[PDB]
Amino acid sequence: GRVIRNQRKGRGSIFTANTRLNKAPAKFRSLDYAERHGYIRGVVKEIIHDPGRGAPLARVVFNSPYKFKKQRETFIANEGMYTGQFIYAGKNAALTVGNVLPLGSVPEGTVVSNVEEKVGDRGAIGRTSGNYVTVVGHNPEEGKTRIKLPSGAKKVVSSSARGMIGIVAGGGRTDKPLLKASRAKHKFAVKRNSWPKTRGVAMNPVDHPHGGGNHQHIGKASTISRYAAQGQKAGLIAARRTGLL
RNA sequence: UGAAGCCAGAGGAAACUCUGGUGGAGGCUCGCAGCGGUUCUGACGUGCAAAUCGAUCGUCAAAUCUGAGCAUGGGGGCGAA
RNA sequence: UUAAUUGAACGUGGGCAUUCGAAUGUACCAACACUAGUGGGCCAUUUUUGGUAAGCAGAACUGGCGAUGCGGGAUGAACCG
RNA sequence: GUCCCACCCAUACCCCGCCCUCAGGGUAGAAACGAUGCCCUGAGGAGUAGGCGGCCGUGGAGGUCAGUGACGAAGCCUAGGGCGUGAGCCCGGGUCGAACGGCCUCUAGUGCAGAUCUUGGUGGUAGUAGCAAAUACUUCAAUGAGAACUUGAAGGACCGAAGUGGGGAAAGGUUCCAUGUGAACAGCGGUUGGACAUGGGUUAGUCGAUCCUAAGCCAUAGGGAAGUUCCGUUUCAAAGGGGCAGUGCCCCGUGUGGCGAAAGGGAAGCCGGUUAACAUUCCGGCACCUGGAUGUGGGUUUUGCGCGGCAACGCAACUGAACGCGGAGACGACGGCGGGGGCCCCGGGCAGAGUUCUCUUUUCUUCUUAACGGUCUAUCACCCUGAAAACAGUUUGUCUGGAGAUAGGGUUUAAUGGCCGGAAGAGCCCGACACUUCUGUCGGGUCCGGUGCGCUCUCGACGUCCCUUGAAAAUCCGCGGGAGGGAAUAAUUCUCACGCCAGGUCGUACUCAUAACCGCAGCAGGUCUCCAAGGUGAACAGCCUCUGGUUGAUAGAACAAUGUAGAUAAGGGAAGUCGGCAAAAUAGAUCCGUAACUUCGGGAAAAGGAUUGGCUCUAAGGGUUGGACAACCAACUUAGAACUGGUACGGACAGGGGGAAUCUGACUGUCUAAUUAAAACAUAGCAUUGCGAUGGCCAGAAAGUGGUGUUGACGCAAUGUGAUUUCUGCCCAGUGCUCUGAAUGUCAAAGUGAAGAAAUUCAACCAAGCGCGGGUAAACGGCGGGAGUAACUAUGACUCUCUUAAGGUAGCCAAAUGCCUCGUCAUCUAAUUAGUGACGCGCAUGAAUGGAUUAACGAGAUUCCCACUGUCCCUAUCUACUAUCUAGCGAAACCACAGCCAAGGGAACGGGCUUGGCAGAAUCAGCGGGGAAAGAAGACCCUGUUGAGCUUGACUCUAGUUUGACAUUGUGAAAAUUUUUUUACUUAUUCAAUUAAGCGGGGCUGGAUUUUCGUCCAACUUCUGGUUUUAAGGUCCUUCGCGGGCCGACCCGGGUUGAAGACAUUGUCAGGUGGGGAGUUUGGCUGGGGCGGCACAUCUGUUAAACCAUAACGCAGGUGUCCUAAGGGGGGCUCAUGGAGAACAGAAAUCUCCAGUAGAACAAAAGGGUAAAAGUCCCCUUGAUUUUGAUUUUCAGUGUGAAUACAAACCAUGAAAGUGUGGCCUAUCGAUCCUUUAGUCCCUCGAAAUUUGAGGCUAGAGGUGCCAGAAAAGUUACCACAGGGAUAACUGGCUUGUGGCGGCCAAGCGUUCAUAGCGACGUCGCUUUUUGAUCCUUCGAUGUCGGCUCUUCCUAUCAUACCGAAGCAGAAUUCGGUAAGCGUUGGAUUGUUCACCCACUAAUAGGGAACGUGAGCUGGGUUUAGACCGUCGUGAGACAGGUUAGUUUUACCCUACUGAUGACCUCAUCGCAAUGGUAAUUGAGCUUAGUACGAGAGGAACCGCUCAUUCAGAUAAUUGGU
Ligand SMILES: C[C@@H]1C[C@@H]([C@H](O)CC2CC(=O)NC(=O)C2)C(=O)[C@@H](C)C1
Ligand SMILES: [Mg+2]
Ligand SMILES: [Mg+2]
Ligand SMILES: [Mg+2]
Ligand SMILES: [Mg+2]
Ligand SMILES: [Mg+2]
Ligand SMILES: [Mg+2]
Ligand SMILES: [Mg+2]
Ligand SMILES: [Mg+2]
Ligand SMILES: [Mg+2]
Ligand SMILES: [Mg+2]
Ligand SMILES: [Mg+2]
Ligand SMILES: [Mg+2]
Ligand SMILES: [Mg+2]
Ligand SMILES: [Mg+2]
Ligand SMILES: [Mg+2]
Ligand SMILES: [Mg+2]
Ligand SMILES: [Mg+2]
Ligand SMILES: [Mg+2]
Ligand SMILES: [Mg+2]
Ligand SMILES: [Mg+2]
Ligand SMILES: [Mg+2]
Ligand SMILES: [Mg+2]
Ligand SMILES: [Mg+2]
Ligand SMILES: [Mg+2]
Ligand SMILES: [Mg+2]
Ligand SMILES: [Mg+2]
Ligand SMILES: [Mg+2]
Ligand SMILES: [Mg+2]
Ligand SMILES: [Mg+2]
Ligand SMILES: [Mg+2]
Ligand SMILES: [Mg+2]
Ligand SMILES: [Mg+2]
Ligand SMILES: [Mg+2]
Ligand SMILES: [Mg+2]
Ligand SMILES: [Mg+2]
Ligand SMILES: [Mg+2]
Ligand SMILES: [Mg+2]
Ligand SMILES: [Mg+2]
Ligand SMILES: [Mg+2]
Ligand SMILES: [Mg+2]
Ligand SMILES: [Mg+2]
Ligand SMILES: [Mg+2]
Ligand SMILES: [Mg+2]
Ligand SMILES: [Mg+2]
Ligand SMILES: [Mg+2]
Ligand SMILES: [Mg+2]
Ligand SMILES: [Mg+2]
Ligand SMILES: [Mg+2]
Ligand SMILES: [Mg+2]
Ligand SMILES: [Mg+2]
Ligand SMILES: [Mg+2]
Ligand SMILES: [Mg+2]
Ligand SMILES: [Mg+2]
Ligand SMILES: [Mg+2]
Ligand SMILES: [Mg+2]
Ligand SMILES: [Mg+2]
Ligand SMILES: [Mg+2]
Ligand SMILES: [Mg+2]
Ligand SMILES: [Mg+2]
Ligand SMILES: [Mg+2]
Ligand SMILES: [Mg+2]
Ligand SMILES: [Mg+2]
Ligand SMILES: [Mg+2]
Ligand SMILES: [Mg+2]
Ligand SMILES: [Mg+2]
Ligand SMILES: [Mg+2]
Ligand SMILES: [Mg+2]
Ligand SMILES: [Mg+2]
Ligand SMILES: [Mg+2]
Ligand SMILES: [Mg+2]
Ligand SMILES: [Mg+2]
Ligand SMILES: [Mg+2]
Ligand SMILES: [Mg+2]
Ligand SMILES: [Mg+2]
Ligand SMILES: [Mg+2]
Ligand SMILES: [Mg+2]
Ligand SMILES: [Mg+2]
Ligand SMILES: [Mg+2]
Ligand SMILES: [Mg+2]
Ligand SMILES: [Mg+2]
Ligand SMILES: [Mg+2]
Ligand SMILES: [Mg+2]
Ligand SMILES: [Mg+2]
Ligand SMILES: [Mg+2]
Ligand SMILES: [Mg+2]
Ligand SMILES: [Mg+2]
Ligand SMILES: [Mg+2]
Ligand SMILES: [Mg+2]
Ligand SMILES: [Mg+2]
Ligand SMILES: [Mg+2]
Ligand SMILES: [Mg+2]
Ligand SMILES: [Mg+2]
Ligand SMILES: [Mg+2]
Repeated sequence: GRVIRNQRKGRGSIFTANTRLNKAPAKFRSLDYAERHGYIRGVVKEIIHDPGRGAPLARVVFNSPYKFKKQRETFIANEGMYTGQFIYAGKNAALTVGNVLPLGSVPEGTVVSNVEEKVGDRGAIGRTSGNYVTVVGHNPEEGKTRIKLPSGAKKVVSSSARGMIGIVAGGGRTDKPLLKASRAKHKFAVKRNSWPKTRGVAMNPVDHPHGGGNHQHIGKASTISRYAAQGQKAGLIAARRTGLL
């Protein structure tokens, strides 16, 4: 046969992300002396919409402690933030919504967002609309914190990893039906070229593992081994189980 | 054609319910150009034309149409298939 | 080989002559080398198998057409001369 | 039928002549000869494939002819001649002008009729097809040889502003303009031209490019790659940019390139005039921007950098360094509203033109004001006073207001607004005179209002939509900051006015299309955009007109058929047809009325009605200024009423047919460009799967490489189903996926141990995988039989049994899924294989391979009803353009030669042959029977040791991935020098962050800590949308300076900071996985192939026709084994059976006698053979051994298998003769290579020797059953090539089982009676309208069903004519004879042939003509490609299973036919008639007659009239149509 559709996606050139309207990426400011021992204060100048994301962004302005300049930086806004709010980031920052604190200085049971797996990786976990990370417990003997991820998985990260108190803004987005092929089309038009999807079972054998036959059907099981050879993975890859839950 | 929102009046004990306006929403509707190409299985079929012409027809505020610049190159691309 | 110079096989020396042991013909002496084309066949008298039968399918002997004209069967690849 | 005479003629026979071939003789003291000759004799003569011999011809080479030739070589033409059997040679005549030939050898690119041969040229067709879309031209004159398509004037028309107009972008390139023109081109002409020839033509500081960046591309640093080069665009880089006087000295630095838009961003030009061709470009006037210099005036300043206002802010200036902050550039779509420019519209006035029988103070035209410099206003908004409920202000739209509204007073962004300048001096319009041209002069004027849901552009404030929020950069400006500098006698802002200089380079013409672009072209196609008048009208709808532009497309004459386009038709109204295909009908606006169903939104324009013109009126709906008023303006909309008319009025144009249902998809949307627009795809909704970044999915040869990702589970990635409602059942055995392994199995390389001299071997251990075990079906998928049973019968709630992983649950159904099947019942109709509603043991329905139901929607499929109609009964008529004739111009396909038939034979359907019929020049218009007409080396089928696409558990591999080992790979500790395990370290390696900014240790400050002095933690910043920078100061020096050092700001270590860490990673091997990918294969025979079978290696009998040989998918069978005896020898005996007899005992037990030719046995099929044996029992043995030869059968006299007779050993047996080299004989089986064994006291390892190891020679075994021996799965309905009529599917040909039809006999039936009418059991035929059988023709194609239309033929006669017979009284009916003259229907269902009904009828007979008839139609079916379902398959896919959508080409050629002319015999009129054609048909009323006949019922016919059905010819008084 020929190269199937999911194989062509890795080359790009029509499958790359559309990012003309996307300005500077959403991430914390680089860890520095001010945040490691103390705190620094910033002002939420304005809350903006970032195409293809679904959660609003907030541009916060800080003061450079060395150069007499204002460092612009785009965070991910939480439910409650507003323009003119003062944002405090550091070890000694107060525990309020929108403040950026190390996870080791935050009590168990809290709710944080934009958690970083590694110290300095400026934001990795809990960044979509209604998602958040819960601090399960501490372990100060070696400086490690046990968190719970939006997927329901527990994980242990460094107690020096940062995070923003609260819940990401825009929650409940996926609770409204799109109702229209347009609404799906406009949703993906600013993200990438992945809509619509033709069904593989409706293709020809040259095009897909499912194609062909005098009836539209899958000849073999839709469950595909974990180590299939890059062109066989056209189903439920490495399914521990199938069927209705 | 007439969705939210808004104005006035009426009925009821209340819950609330009616009437007349205003408003101008919708991958709404008739329909011209554009776009397409259902039927006549019409014309032509050494044609005007290596796919056109006539009537009839589908859509017509949008998943509509479109120019230029750019990208994807052959067991490769691209495909609402 | 035999009981055996008894046999078996092959011979020397003699005898039988061209009537040398039926007819007819010899208008086919024998051997060798190298090589071509061919390796779809078909028809008929007689015999004969399968089949209801076939201008059907398959065999035996012989003769023909293929490769072949000529006179006859008006006409015809095979019939008659 | 037979007999007898004579005669005719074949290439045969006889004689003779001649040619050639073959054979046999003669020919030298040569007077003797192309001796390769001559003379004599005899016989013979066909020929494809093929073989051989001799000769002829062509281009060249050597020799020779003392060769020919300008007094004419070669070539060419020549119904002139000679020679040869022939290929050929020679000569004469004509043309021509320079070379050529014979003979002997040598040599070769050496001989053409074909190859759908190649190249070039030329025909018939043929003066033929044709030059027919876009409404259309006519008169006069000039030019000219010539005028329909040149020009001027006049008339008539068209485009009708989304144009046939005026400009451009792309593209083209001189097509632009003038002058001239022979040919060619402009498919007719041409004086004309986008043609040809010669010249000319494009002027920019202001337009565009140039500048910026976007998507993206390419350098640099680096890293890969054998390399061409790939990645990389800010990285793991010592990257750059400015100041002061070719160098010196300073300051900053986070970061350091280019290309990429003539539509994006952007400094700045307008008006008038001017050329044959340019204009925002030239000329005149009047401006603007940028850059650089620099003067005057003005402004500021003698305590140095302006004043005014409460404020919003203002003014002509009014310092401002580094650094920083902000704005502009800079942004979506849509809606109504308001302002402005332009256009349109309505008045009045000044001028001009048109009309003027009459009328119209009338109809039409001009009445203009640019950039730029000011000045005065224009929405929002903001400021001051003040403080609101009785809430107020306020928009078309409901927003604002104690966060300050109303009100009053102000500030300000915004001009395409008014006024002034520009500027009337311009332009324009009139009138009067100049003039030879130069085109000259003069005068007057160039005005004032209104209206609007008007159109277009633009601006502004609001509003709506988004899980959609709708570019960036160059560049410019403002502010914060306060560096430096700056006068009191002159400096200074050169953000004020004026003054000075300069603005480089390239493009610039023209078309922008029914003739300048692309399509082979001057092609009805395609190609981006701006401006957009009047009327009607809702309207850039259609129709007509103005400005502007065309009048270009071969023309003239007639008006035949058939056409194409436009139409109309009486009565009926789908009866036509597969089907209402096509057409008709409805249609605007206002008022009324509107159902089921429903997701409550719709359906809905449901359905269905009424009105509509003109004229005269009336009323309502406003604005402005002055206090329920008065006066002056305004243009549209609505409503009411009289009158009126041939009751007509959306009068043209424009403009929905509707309803009741079924199947299917929810809807909007999309695709097979050029046969399928769909039920297919998509979609929202639902569900499942993977993944927490050292990750998931994917790319790359590799990479310090990349996409998702400027991403982080409400995300990305992979799938299935397909809105809503209601549900989504059971099964984990099979195949997949997944999880754990404690586990015992299998188990690679490396490593370990043992043996050995070593190579090497062996053993243990042994990762992943497999195996084992669990889960998983919204994973792939699957979801049963048999029997009995209820008080009529029937059925089976119930029971029994086999069996599965589970046995189909809820639902649904002859459904797009049901064969039987046209299922059964009901409804629909007169009639229904159609539709609908039910039923259900459902071949083969069924639940996200989704089940059921669904409102709305559908160029989807289907049925019915109403309306409507030429679909039809049944045709007719009209118009335009063709066809037709003419002038001009002028092809192509096709073509062996050609063109009359009947029959015969023939390769089985002839134009040619044979026998007949016949047959008379040359033609024109039609036509579609034939030329098995043309188009294409059949696309169906088969063959090929020909492919390709796709699939998979085919064979062989492979990228990738997983696991193990070794290297990278280092340093310690702990237990059990080194083993395995754990643990620790950083420097290798890896990852991340950052402008490498603050790390580790200590000190200082504080508190609880034991207060051990000596322990742990902190150490500036948290009511607010402000600011933070170019250090203040302390101390020491100093030129006494915002000068210099240290501190301010603790010391030390130079590890930038974290994570991971000898594990990842990387390199090399090894095991697994791996249709993701690659290569290849997928036997043969065969009454076509596939399925079936094995007739593929072999044996017996028969076919087989008396030696042997001999075929078929002929007949009846067999083999792939079995046996230490069932082999070998010897001896004794006789078997199967029958009779008779003996206790249990009998039909069968064992014993005895007699008879018993084999009727038994001999392993196994059958056939031979055998009796003191070849059978049976007993005794002894291994001849079933060794050595090679000869022979036989199949046969090539090869192999294999098998067999025969000897010879030489060693044996066995017997007293011996003898016999024994497997089985009584005919079947019982296997090469090369490789491996292994036995033997060879053997040979070799090639520098020498020994021992292992290896290789040799002779003989076996391991096996090829496709058996003389390849290692091998499918599908193609997406398909391809070489071929085949060696071979199927359709016609024809032979045959006739089968189908159909007809005879003979006579058992019976018929009241009795074989034969009125039938006729069983038998039996003989005929036809080719059924289907078979066969495979002769056609595979470089004969268009393959039916229907429609039309002609003709047959008889085996349904009706009609005339007759015979009857179980014929009449009537009706049945059988038969002549006879094919003449008829044999309209419909429902089905594509149907057929069938089955309704109805009429004299009757509703059967057939043929290539299953008549596709250059006659249609395309319903069949019969490609799309799609759905059921069953089957793991899958790709298959299905004479069911559905839906799917391009039907060419006549002008010859003949045939239909008509029409026509030469010759002088012209003409009037006639004859050979021959050819021939045409009529049937029924009903009255009378006969209620009569004959007959017991009633019933019930005729002949004659004679009167009409009507079908058919035929003609006609236009009447009616109807046109
Ligand atoms: C089947 C097995 C193998 C066979 C033999 O090795 C086959 C060879 C044949 C030869 O021609 N070359 C081929 O490549 C393989 C042998 O004879 C059999 C007994 C046993
Ligand atoms: Mg498909
Ligand atoms: Mg595949
Ligand atoms: Mg399909
Ligand atoms: Mg349209
Ligand atoms: Mg069309
Ligand atoms: Mg057509
Ligand atoms: Mg034609
Ligand atoms: Mg575009
Ligand atoms: Mg041979
Ligand atoms: Mg032959
Ligand atoms: Mg002969
Ligand atoms: Mg002789
Ligand atoms: Mg001559
Ligand atoms: Mg000369
Ligand atoms: Mg040659
Ligand atoms: Mg030649
Ligand atoms: Mg030739
Ligand atoms: Mg030829
Ligand atoms: Mg003509
Ligand atoms: Mg034409
Ligand atoms: Mg327009
Ligand atoms: Mg234009
Ligand atoms: Mg010109
Ligand atoms: Mg011409
Ligand atoms: Mg001419
Ligand atoms: Mg590069
Ligand atoms: Mg550039
Ligand atoms: Mg540009
Ligand atoms: Mg011009
Ligand atoms: Mg000028
Ligand atoms: Mg001042
Ligand atoms: Mg901006
Ligand atoms: Mg823009
Ligand atoms: Mg002015
Ligand atoms: Mg200007
Ligand atoms: Mg202005
Ligand atoms: Mg517009
Ligand atoms: Mg120009
Ligand atoms: Mg121009
Ligand atoms: Mg131009
Ligand atoms: Mg134009
Ligand atoms: Mg062209
Ligand atoms: Mg071309
Ligand atoms: Mg109007
Ligand atoms: Mg109009
Ligand atoms: Mg024309
Ligand atoms: Mg009919
Ligand atoms: Mg198509
Ligand atoms: Mg179509
Ligand atoms: Mg679908
Ligand atoms: Mg091993
Ligand atoms: Mg294991
Ligand atoms: Mg199913
Ligand atoms: Mg004939
Ligand atoms: Mg012929
Ligand atoms: Mg002849
Ligand atoms: Mg003849
Ligand atoms: Mg014909
Ligand atoms: Mg014709
Ligand atoms: Mg043909
Ligand atoms: Mg062929
Ligand atoms: Mg073969
Ligand atoms: Mg192949
Ligand atoms: Mg395999
Ligand atoms: Mg750092
Ligand atoms: Mg393959
Ligand atoms: Mg075969
Ligand atoms: Mg055979
Ligand atoms: Mg014999
Ligand atoms: Mg014996
Ligand atoms: Mg032999
Ligand atoms: Mg012996
Ligand atoms: Mg024996
Ligand atoms: Mg062997
Ligand atoms: Mg063989
Ligand atoms: Mg095929
Ligand atoms: Mg097939
Ligand atoms: Mg057949
Ligand atoms: Mg018969
Ligand atoms: Mg045949
Ligand atoms: Mg044949
Ligand atoms: Mg054929
Ligand atoms: Mg042919
Ligand atoms: Mg034909
Ligand atoms: Mg007869
Ligand atoms: Mg027939
Ligand atoms: Mg025909
Ligand atoms: Mg099909
Ligand atoms: Mg299946
Ligand atoms: Mg089929
Ligand atoms: Mg006659
Ligand atoms: Mg008539
Ligand atoms: Mg009349």
